[PDB]
Amino acid sequence: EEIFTLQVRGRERYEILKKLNDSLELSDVVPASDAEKYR
Amino acid sequence: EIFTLQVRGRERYEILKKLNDSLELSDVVPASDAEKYRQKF
Amino acid sequence: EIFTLQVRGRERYEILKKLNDSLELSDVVPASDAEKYRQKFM
Amino acid sequence: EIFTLQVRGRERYEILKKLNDSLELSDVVPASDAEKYRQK
Ligand SMILES: [Zn+2]
Repeated sequence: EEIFTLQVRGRERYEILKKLNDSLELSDVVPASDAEKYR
Repeated sequence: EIFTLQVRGRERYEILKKLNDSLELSDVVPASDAEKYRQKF
Repeated sequence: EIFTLQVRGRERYEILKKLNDSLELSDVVPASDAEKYRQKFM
Repeated sequence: EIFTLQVRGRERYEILKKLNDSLELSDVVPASDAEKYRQK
């Protein structure tokens, strides 16, 4: 897959953005119908 | 422990809804299951 | 108009609020003005 | 300090870039100037 890079200033911001990235990754691979059941 | 956020405009709403929905999702999918879904696709 | 969002937790709320305010700022500052700030304060 | 964040896929890269550029802009715009732009 097409891989990209971002420079992030500050450690807290990196932690926040790394969490968003990982969260978005999971949402992309969980069918919406599975996701409504987990909710 | 609940707050409501005011969002001005549709484009910001969709971005911020998306992020919020995604974080909540990570709070309710089990670690082993999340891994399965990432392996699969 | 106005949309509202139910956010769970103080920490998550502060993060999404900061993001909201940052996107707002980005929308009303011209790119030309942005680069002037990015160059002079960094 | 500076960190490098790897992202897979165009969709996600664009969203995260948008957020990160936004965060950085608000680190260099004075509080006073920021509220003037919001009022304008
Ligand atoms: Zn399971």
